[PDB]
Amino acid sequence: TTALVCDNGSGLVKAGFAGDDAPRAVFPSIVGRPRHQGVMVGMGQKDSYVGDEAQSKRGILTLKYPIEHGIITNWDDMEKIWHHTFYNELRVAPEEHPTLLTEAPLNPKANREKMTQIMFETFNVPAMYVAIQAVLSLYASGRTTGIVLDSGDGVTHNVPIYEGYALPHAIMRLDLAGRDLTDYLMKILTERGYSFVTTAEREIVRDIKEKLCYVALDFENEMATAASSSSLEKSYELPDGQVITIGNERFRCPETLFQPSFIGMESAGIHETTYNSIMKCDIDIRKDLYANNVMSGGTTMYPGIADRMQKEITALAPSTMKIKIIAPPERKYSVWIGGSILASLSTFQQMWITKQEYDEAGPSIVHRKCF
Amino acid sequence: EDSDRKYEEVARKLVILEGELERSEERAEVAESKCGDLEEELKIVTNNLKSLEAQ
Amino acid sequence: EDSDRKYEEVARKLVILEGELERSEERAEVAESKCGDLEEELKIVTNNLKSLEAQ
Amino acid sequence: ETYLLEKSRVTFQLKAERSYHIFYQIMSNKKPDLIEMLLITTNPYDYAFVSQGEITVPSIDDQEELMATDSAIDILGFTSDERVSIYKLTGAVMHYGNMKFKQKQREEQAEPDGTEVADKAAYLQNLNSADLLKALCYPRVKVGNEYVTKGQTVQQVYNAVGALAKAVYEKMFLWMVTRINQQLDTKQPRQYFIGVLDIAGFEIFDFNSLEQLCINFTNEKLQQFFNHHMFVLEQEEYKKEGIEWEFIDFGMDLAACIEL
Ligand SMILES: Nc1ncnc2c1ncn2[C@@H]1O[C@H](COP(=O)(O)OP(=O)(O)O)[C@@H](O)[C@H]1O
Repeated sequence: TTALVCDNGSGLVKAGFAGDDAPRAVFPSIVGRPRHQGVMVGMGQKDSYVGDEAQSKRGILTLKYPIEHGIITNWDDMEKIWHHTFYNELRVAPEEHPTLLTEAPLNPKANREKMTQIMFETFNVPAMYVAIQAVLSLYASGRTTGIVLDSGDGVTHNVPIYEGYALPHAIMRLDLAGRDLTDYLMKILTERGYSFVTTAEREIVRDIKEKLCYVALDFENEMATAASSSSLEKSYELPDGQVITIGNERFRCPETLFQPSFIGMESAGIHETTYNSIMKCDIDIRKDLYANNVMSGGTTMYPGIADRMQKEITALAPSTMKIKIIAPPERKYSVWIGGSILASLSTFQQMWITKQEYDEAGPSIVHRKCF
Repeated sequence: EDSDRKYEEVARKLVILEGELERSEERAEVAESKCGDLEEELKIVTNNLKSLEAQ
Repeated sequence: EDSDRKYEEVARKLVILEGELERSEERAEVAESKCGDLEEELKIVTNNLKSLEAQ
Repeated sequence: ETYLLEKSRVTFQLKAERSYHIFYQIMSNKKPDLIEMLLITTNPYDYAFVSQGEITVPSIDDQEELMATDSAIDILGFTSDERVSIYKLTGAVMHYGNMKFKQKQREEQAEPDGTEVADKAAYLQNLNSADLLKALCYPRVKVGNEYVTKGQTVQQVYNAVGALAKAVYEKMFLWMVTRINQQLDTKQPRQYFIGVLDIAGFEIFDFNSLEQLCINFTNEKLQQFFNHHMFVLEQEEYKKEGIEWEFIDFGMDLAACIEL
């Protein structure tokens, strides 16, 4: 029968059926709980909203992403998320549906293990499987080589793949992603007098980021420009009027990805980790990797990021190498798309982990090549 | 690249300019609906006051 | 040249939809100020209505 | 009933054959009213969808067949606009072949070069041409509760327009069959019918291909069907004959070739 494809991620859960063309249901992966007491009896307010319901009730809740950096921390909220997904976003009995799950590379093995265990016990699926987000993102782009730079909301990894082989020793995980950019924007928005501190208005700041920010092809020139003119200022209306304006911030915020020092991190910028991951790979395959820098994830959706990225990684690589950056216009869902593609295969229909097999071998089976 | 990003920037400016000029006519026409119904009730209340002006 | 031609095109778009937002906004806001005027006038006539309703 | 109408003919055929009749029929100039109206020329080698095999056949000309099938239409429940629509749709099917696309220099995204044939095909359906080519090379899919615009490479766009022509042609076929069976019914309350069914036989050649395999598979299914039917009838007759023989089902030997 049909297989389910749930790509948890941070920030956004996106689920759907295998073989489809886009995830049917997409909603924020948050759980909210009221923080006042409530006085109208008979209102029968439930105790914890979830997803878009919580995103709408923001004003009186306290939101808590149950995934911090690709890792699951609050398992009960994660189970709530999954249950709500299956029973309200898809209206499907999970007992008769093999499900595909994704996770970043270099994660605590206990995370993936407990994931499998809960899947088989609570929801009682017939089978399941856990895949690496970057592999799926490559599947969705019709490639079979090239490095992929996924950057979701919590984590950011490069996975150089060549001819269908993955070179694990060159995988580069980095814990700077959309949530960190949101926080840095919250911080630098203070220097204009705007103060957002609540877990609700963090979402407001996230929207401001998704709408007004962009990468600057040359940081110093854009800084000097915004200093001289005012053609960069754009306004924005909060949920209660009181329009605000931001200038420098629009490109100072996403610049972090190239200068992580802005938030005190010590690692090297996105372009640098990419080039390093290339150089760690064998010399015979470096030209193709140069030519196939795939991108995915919502954080790679800033206006201008591909051009700046090409500029930098060109400055780093030799001159006689052709740099190209595959940035599709729907790359936000590339992981889910690739997951659907893979789950829809038939040469894949014998890689699942059957519930019988799990009962036989216990959750330790996941790390085994039933991967 | 200059021409490229320039046209891309101004195209985004155009798409937002459209995203606002669309409901430009909307908040124009709601104003006119208000004018109309307000003049209507104006006439109604002017008739009623005059009818009550009798004695 | 292609992007420059379409860039001047979308620049025509810029100027026209900008000016259009401007004068649609002006028309709207003057009509709505007039509407609030007629609103307080309706309030006046309703005051008169009640004073007459005092028989 | 029409069943398993072949699809790939409309855009591909091997060297030793051609596309369906109607195309070359219109190419035959017994009435240049269409040739002018459908904006097509007379040389079939000008249209790639139909020009990959043998165009003119040394058995029958296509001129007479034009008015033959025209009358065949007329005597049935067809209006005139219906027929001009059929002709325009066939002409657009023919036109799609010449739509050209070129990769952008800084990407793999496809884009159009000349809107000429685009203009022709779009006018032939009374819808904007720029909009058509845009919605070919910039589709968008419903994700969650909004839309995102997928990307397209040239090859992808060619496959898209091929599937488009194929689908519109097969839909034309199925609905004209619908209209035919709509004009021919008699309103008496009816019951159990009879089945008259022809089909392409087990046609094997010196150089097989996809369609040949599909036809052979259909015939496999039919052979197993009637094998099992003869099995049940013939065998299960002899229950009364105080003896049974060949206790296995008879369709269960074609199953080996079907499952494969
Ligand atoms: N248009 C945009 N510009 C910049 N950042 C965006 C945009 N849209 C979404 N994002 C960021 O990307 C994140 C979504 O990425 P996603 O692929 O959902 O991550 P995950 O794979 O962890 O679910 C959001 O948290 C948001 O901050």
